[PDB]
Amino acid sequence: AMDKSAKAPVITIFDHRGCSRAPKEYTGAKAGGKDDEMMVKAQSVKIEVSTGTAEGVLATSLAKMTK
Amino acid sequence: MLDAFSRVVTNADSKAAYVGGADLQALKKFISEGNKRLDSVNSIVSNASCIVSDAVSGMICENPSLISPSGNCYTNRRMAACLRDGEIILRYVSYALLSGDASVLEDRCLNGLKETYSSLGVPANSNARAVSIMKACAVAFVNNTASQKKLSTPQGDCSGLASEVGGYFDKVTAAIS
Amino acid sequence: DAFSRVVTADSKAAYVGGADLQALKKFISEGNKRLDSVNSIVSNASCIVSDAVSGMICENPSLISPSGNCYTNRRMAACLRDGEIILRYVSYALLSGDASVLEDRCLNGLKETYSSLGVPANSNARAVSIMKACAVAFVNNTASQKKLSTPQGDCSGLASEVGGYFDKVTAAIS
Amino acid sequence: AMDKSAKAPQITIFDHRGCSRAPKESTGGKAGGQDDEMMVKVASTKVTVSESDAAKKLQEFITFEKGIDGPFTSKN
Ligand SMILES: *C(=C)C1=C(C)C(=O)N/C1=C\c1[nH]c(/C=C2\N=C(C[C@H]3NC(=O)C(C=C)=C3C)C(C)=C2CCC(=O)O)c(CCC(=O)O)c1C
Ligand SMILES: *C(=C)C1=C(C)C(=O)N/C1=C\c1[nH]c(/C=C2\N=C(C[C@H]3NC(=O)C(C=C)=C3C)C(C)=C2CCC(=O)O)c(CCC(=O)O)c1C
Ligand SMILES: *C(=C)C1=C(C)[C@@H](Cc2[nH]c(/C=C3N=C(/C=C4\NC(=O)[C@H](C)[C@H]4[C@@H](*)C)C(C)=C\3CCC(=O)O)c(CCC(=O)O)c2C)NC1=O
Ligand SMILES: *C(=C)C1=C(C)[C@@H](Cc2[nH]c(/C=C3N=C(/C=C4\NC(=O)[C@H](C)[C@H]4[C@@H](*)C)C(C)=C\3CCC(=O)O)c(CCC(=O)O)c2C)NC1=O
Ligand SMILES: *[C@@H](C)[C@H]1/C(=C/C2=NC(=C\c3[nH]c(C[C@H]4NC(=O)C(C=C)=C4C)c(C)c3CCC(=O)O)/C(CCC(=O)O)=C2C)NC(=O)[C@@H]1C
Ligand SMILES: *[C@@H](C)[C@H]1/C(=C/C2=NC(=C\c3[nH]c(C[C@H]4NC(=O)C(C=C)=C4C)c(C)c3CCC(=O)O)/C(CCC(=O)O)=C2C)NC(=O)[C@@H]1C
Ligand SMILES: *[C@H](C)[C@H]1/C(=C/C2=NC(=C\c3[nH]c(C[C@H]4NC(=O)C(C=C)=C4C)c(C)c3CCC(=O)O)/C(CCC(=O)O)=C2C)NC(=O)[C@@H]1C
Ligand SMILES: *[C@H](C)[C@H]1/C(=C/C2=NC(=C\c3[nH]c(C[C@H]4NC(=O)C(C=C)=C4C)c(C)c3CCC(=O)O)/C(CCC(=O)O)=C2C)NC(=O)[C@@H]1C
Ligand SMILES: [Cl-]
Ligand SMILES: [Mg+2]
Ligand SMILES: [Mg+2]
Repeated sequence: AMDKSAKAPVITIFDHRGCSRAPKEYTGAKAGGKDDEMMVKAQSVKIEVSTGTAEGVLATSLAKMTK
Repeated sequence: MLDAFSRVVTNADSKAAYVGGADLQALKKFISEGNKRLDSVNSIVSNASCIVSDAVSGMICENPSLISPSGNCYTNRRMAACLRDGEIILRYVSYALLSGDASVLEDRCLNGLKETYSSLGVPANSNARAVSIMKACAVAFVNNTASQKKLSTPQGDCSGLASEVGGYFDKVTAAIS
Repeated sequence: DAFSRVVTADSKAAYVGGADLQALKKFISEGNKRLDSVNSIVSNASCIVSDAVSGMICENPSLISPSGNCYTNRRMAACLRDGEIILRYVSYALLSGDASVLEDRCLNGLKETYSSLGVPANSNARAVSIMKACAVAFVNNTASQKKLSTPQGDCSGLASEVGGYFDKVTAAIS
Repeated sequence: AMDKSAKAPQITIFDHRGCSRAPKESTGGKAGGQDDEMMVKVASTKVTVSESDAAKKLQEFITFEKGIDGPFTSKN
């Protein structure tokens, strides 16, 4: 069911081939290739939108509308 | 089902889940079109703020009464809730595209959603336009026919994945319209 | 006068419509085109700032490493904020047809502040140059998101003018 | 001088020709034509970005994707 929590799956796709910052978060088995430099992260996050963002969208909308 | 993400999708906990290395190698052969699929998800979620704001502000420029004193986006509170819902929807669509399966979108986002909107008076015609604009954004990011210079990915044809993501947006539209 | 009071003395906003707007357009060059040009930047400001900061970082990811100047939410917020401040002052220079407020209120003293803080000038220059490219395309209506119904004509003069305001920013902070 | 207050001009351009929401905010009377349905507003307001909002932006930026416009210049 839609549970009213305002949570959703936040996905971060980290394709960091060639990156000097070493992987560490994933601790499962290694592939022995470029998959060891790439990762899919997912996390349940409460989705929040700020007052400031809402004010910015309001100002954009007023400026772009005509009639 | 993506078992690594089972707790994520049930909101069982707030712990991050990670799929790299051999688990990622296997994931890309479990789902189809694996590399292109992950590039497609990346191009949508990395642009989420702009997709949602452009969709909501387009919904509004087409129907300005939404931010009149009687409209359902009037006040920062209502605008923020609308932008938040656009993002929740976009993110569940992004998970359908990651997994190649609409189940979590249908079951954890869409089931019961229309009846909530009806009780609140969230206008369905306006909501459908926000969703339609988000869909157009996602299709353009996935099936991006600019030259190699302008793409973050090796050039090729991602029209199939763009059609697939379009179908997930169409499931949202059918559920709430 | 009404805008000057606001941007420097009078706390409340200036609302210039009707006859006052008719008068405003007699004192700025190419008034109608100029207001279209300003709106093309201001109404797209969120994407301009985001794209510029994102591009600065994607060209130099060390900015979000633990030793980078955008590390922590606090610092990233300050950088996003500063991009928006700079864009706002450039947009007001285009509205008013003048660089005086931009120079006095945004640029004078800015480099000294960034030097003391350690805000990296090369990275900052890149954020500004991406914003410049965005603004030129919006003025000429050649960005990927276009305004549909602007009357067709040549705004290359206004695009050159806004480019010069960005160049003042670059010269002041580089 | 740059006064460190984080205040900057805030412009709203309202080309609201034909808009059914009546104008009520001008103070100098009427042009007798379409300027009477348009307005430039200028305020001086503090620019602020919350830490939570900056966290949302970082999660977008860290993946090295882009919008439609521009060349792809990342090496990562
Ligand atoms: C290369 C790009 C980078 C340069 C150059 C640099 O200075 N920083 C670079 C990258 C970078 N990565 C992080 C943070 C995270 N990266 C991952 C993904 C990797 N971890 C893994 O285990 C694998 C594969 C098996 C990866 C690929 C994750 C999960 C994080 C943590 C943050 C998150 O959003 O979850 C940063 C941020 C600062 C830091 O933690 O070093 C940067 C800038
Ligand atoms: C037409 C577009 C609209 C439809 C249809 C609708 O339902 N609302 C529409 C417009 C709209 N306008 C505002 C708010 C403001 N508009 C102005 C500018 C006008 N006022 C003037 O005096 C003149 C010219 C002489 C104008 C042009 C201003 C200053 C405001 C107040 C808000 C602000 O940003 O300062 C709204 C917002 C809700 C409302 O106030 O009615 C809407 C949706
Ligand atoms: C009000 C006058 C009004 C709008 C506001 C605007 C809304 C709108 N937007 C599109 C389509 C797209 N928007 C996109 C968004 C983005 N592209 C980027 O590069 C950034 C990161 C991001 C935020 C701005 C994209 C990719 C698209 C799709 C391509 C395209 O240009 O069409 C539409 C069209 C929707 C449709 O096709 O049904 C609309 C209506 N338009 C307004 O009129
Ligand atoms: C990191 C992987 C990365 C980026 C991020 C990106 C940065 C980049 N962007 C430009 C140029 C433009 N960006 C524009 C922005 C927008 N256009 C829209 O329609 C929306 C609303 C808004 C936000 C996305 C625009 C208009 C331009 C100019 C386009 C043109 O000229 O037609 C550049 C180029 C900067 C330069 O020319 O110096 C770059 C690098 N690229 C990345 O790789
Ligand atoms: C539509 C989506 C795009 C497009 C995509 C292409 N991507 C191609 C190859 C490719 N992409 C990745 C990165 C991907 N794999 C991962 O595991 C992760 C993250 C965890 C990501 C983001 C890889 C590794 C590869 C393969 C190696 C490489 O070529 O770099 C690709 C070419 C191969 C193919 O055709 O299957 C394409 C076409 N291309 C486009 O033009 C649109 C915009
Ligand atoms: C470069 C910026 C553009 C471009 C601009 C043109 N705009 C022209 C005319 C025009 N624009 C407006 C709207 C403007 N005036 C205001 O007072 C306000 C808001 C307060 C705005 C947003 C008006 C009223 C007009 C006059 C015509 C009309 O009645 O609509 C225009 C025509 C020439 C001119 O008037 O000088 C041009 C060229 N055109 C382009 O193709 C680039 C991309
Ligand atoms: C934006 C395109 C809309 C619009 C949206 C509004 N939604 C409001 C309330 C609301 N939305 C949901 C659904 C949301 N919560 C979830 O947990 C999930 C999925 C898992 C979703 C998609 C709920 C449950 C509620 C009520 C509770 C709440 O807001 O947290 C809403 C009213 C907000 C308020 O008055 O506080 C708005 C304005 N409004 C529009 O005009 C367009 C069409
Ligand atoms: C983003 C593209 C940058 C970046 C920027 C940072 N700026 C930081 C602080 C800061 N900025 C200003 C100037 C600002 N305040 C004003 O009043 C005006 C104009 C009227 C402007 C343009 C000041 C005065 C300050 C210091 C006080 C404050 O934070 O408000 C900042 C924080 C540094 C720190 O706390 O360590 C950052 C990160 N950083 C980058 O890496 C890119 C290049
Ligand atoms: Cl676009
Ligand atoms: Mg089912
Ligand atoms: Mg990449």
